[PDB]
Amino acid sequence: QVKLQQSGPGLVQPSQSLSITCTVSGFSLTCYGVHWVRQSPGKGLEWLGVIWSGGDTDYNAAFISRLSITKDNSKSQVFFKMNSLQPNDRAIYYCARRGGDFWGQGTTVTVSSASTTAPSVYPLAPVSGDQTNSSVTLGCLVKGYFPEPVTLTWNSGSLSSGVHTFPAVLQSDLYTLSSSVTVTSSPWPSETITCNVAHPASSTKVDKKIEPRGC
Amino acid sequence: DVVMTQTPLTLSVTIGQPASISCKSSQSLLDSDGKTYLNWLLQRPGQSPKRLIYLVSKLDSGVPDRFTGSGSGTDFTLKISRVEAEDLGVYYCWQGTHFPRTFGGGTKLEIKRADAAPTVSIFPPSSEQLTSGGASVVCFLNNFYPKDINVKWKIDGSERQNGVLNSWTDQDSKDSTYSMSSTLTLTKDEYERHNSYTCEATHKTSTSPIVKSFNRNEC
Repeated sequence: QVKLQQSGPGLVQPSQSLSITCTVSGFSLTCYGVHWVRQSPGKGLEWLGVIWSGGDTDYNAAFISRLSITKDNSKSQVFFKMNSLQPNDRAIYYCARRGGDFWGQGTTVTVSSASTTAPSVYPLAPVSGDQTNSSVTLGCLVKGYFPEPVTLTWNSGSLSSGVHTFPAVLQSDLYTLSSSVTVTSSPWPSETITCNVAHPASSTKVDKKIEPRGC
Repeated sequence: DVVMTQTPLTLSVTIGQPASISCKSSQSLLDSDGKTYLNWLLQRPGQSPKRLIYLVSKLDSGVPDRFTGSGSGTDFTLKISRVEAEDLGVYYCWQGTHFPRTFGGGTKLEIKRADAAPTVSIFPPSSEQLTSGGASVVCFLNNFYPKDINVKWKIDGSERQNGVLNSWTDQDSKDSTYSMSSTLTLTKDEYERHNSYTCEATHKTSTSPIVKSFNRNEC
């Protein structure tokens, strides 16, 4: 295998430091440099720095003053740590192999002095189903949460096709995410559809099985 | 620094039709060691970037051979012979000869397919949510092609334009269409204080809007 799995805080308060640990696997840190680039929402891939196999680093002038990339050859881990984080340093941070391009899952950083609110997962079921044996569409709603990173799925990945997860929208400083699923008419009553959600920040794992209703 | 400029900013193209994207640097990318360091990446929605080409023309493993890398010095060009539904995403170009290891700004690739009307679905506030201070009526207008659409709510005929939050999906790697969801949200009482809730989407496929609604008096 070959993959750079990363870990770090999704929320940070202004000025507070940020530290992300990239745990590479599948190759050697004594043979490959690890790049740290981030992605400001809308903006794009900005390069922040690198630590070469010889432990020697090269930084982006714009960040040098507050960046500290270190690593542990044997532990197979690079260490990114930036200081004095301001609200505009909110982005998705990456860890990408120097050579054979392998990137990391990404680690999103929100920089605000605000709550970590746990989401409310409410199912969405069709009041009256479609008699025509074509399709039936269910949904899931995730309101009231803060650090944007939140995962959602249907029947725990088993239900993949027909899934549409819409990016969360922010109103009065809170996020609301929503996902849909469109099984055939036959599936919903027989097959058990469930929307599994989880806001990594408050450690909230939830399961909402879409059930029939009537008004 | 090395200013990388990708010219086509956005680019719509029919599946099967050729697509070239150009990347130009403000400095030659040929290094003293004799090599030119330029690699083309691809970042599909959601996922992480993937490098498709490296060393201007070499292809990465698994990277389909429909991609052609070419260029020299400051002028490089990417070329997809026939674009497929899975080519969607933004393409970037980076240089590894000079140190700030700069990146091109990106080139959005939008796949042109025929028009498609939304498959609108309406959802009433689930009792569990009702037990709280509010109620949210959600409308799913999905699978329409041209991204542009507009949903207008109505409560007992009187259109609602406040307390609504829309959200688009961004082109689907399969079926290449778009999607959106609109959620009108009221106060629990202000909700059951009415009867019919209307979600209606005006798309280019028709001259009259697509209307989906429900009545609290009947399922």
